[PDB]
Amino acid sequence: EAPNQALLRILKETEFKKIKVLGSGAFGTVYKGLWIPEGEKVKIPVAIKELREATSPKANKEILDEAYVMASVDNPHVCRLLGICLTSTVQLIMQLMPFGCLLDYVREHKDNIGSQYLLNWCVQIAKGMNYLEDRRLVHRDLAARNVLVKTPQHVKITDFGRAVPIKWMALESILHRIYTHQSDVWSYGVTVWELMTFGSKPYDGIPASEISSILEKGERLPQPPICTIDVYMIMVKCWMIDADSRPKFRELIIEFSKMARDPQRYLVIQGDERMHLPSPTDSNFDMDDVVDADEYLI
Ligand SMILES: CC1(C)OCc2c(Nc3n[nH]c4c(Cl)cccc34)nc(-c3cn[nH]c3)nc21
Repeated sequence: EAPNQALLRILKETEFKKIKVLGSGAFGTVYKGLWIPEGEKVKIPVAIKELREATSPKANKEILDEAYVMASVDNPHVCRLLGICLTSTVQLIMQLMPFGCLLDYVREHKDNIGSQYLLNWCVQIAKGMNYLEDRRLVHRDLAARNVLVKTPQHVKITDFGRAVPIKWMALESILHRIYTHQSDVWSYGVTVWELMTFGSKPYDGIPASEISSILEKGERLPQPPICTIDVYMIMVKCWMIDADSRPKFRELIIEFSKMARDPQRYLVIQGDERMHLPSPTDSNFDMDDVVDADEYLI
């Protein structure tokens, strides 16, 4: 097939500064930083990832496989790699998404998330997913935790650089380890459910081993209180046994876009209209010569 002509950018350690830790886990440590190129008179807000501390040959392999996938994509609703740093332990550089992941965002800002935002996010996620489809790239781990927030009005898919989350998996994935663009549609349905419930845990309390039987019986995730039969029907469609019967991401873009034009007709949120999230007003944004990675291209 088509040669992958993507450019792998190597960044000098002296060109970027680590400000603070955003998160620390099994993957290692993620830092909030600033990338100051050569003498370009620009300061790019970045996120720097590093393999904890130790350097084992197999760990570097796994982080370079992520760099490969991340550098191979370019879409407004998909997270991209800015570059790699070849220190003792390899470092991944990517654009800073100041509001963190969507799952934490909806849990922490539920009292100000209106129907417009929820529906716009659904369009945005489907658009990224449709790009991943056009590029023949299957996510395998789509969930609200794997959707980063640039601005509350702009979200981007991440962690597709995996190519077990049973409660987000399609039936063919659990039983036969089948991962397709249609199995990502099921995971998308669970992601929408996560947003609509304002970050609730799917099948909370129920063990992972029982999920297979629950799904095979015909039981699915409940109708979120704010969901009209219109939105919920779409979620239900994503959770069908027949993968070809499930909607396509281009169908999901259209359907959610139709709904986003009259958001109060499709999502009933009490207190909606009087709700507002941080937007480019007063204090949305050193801080001199700062430019976003989306506007900086060499
Ligand atoms: C702390 C939290 C929310 O958890 C983990 C993680 C993460 N993981 C990454 N995955 N891939 C990355 C690359 Cl290539 C570079 C830098 C970070 C990552 N990335 C971010 C992030 C923030 N702004 N932009 C990316 N945030 C998080």
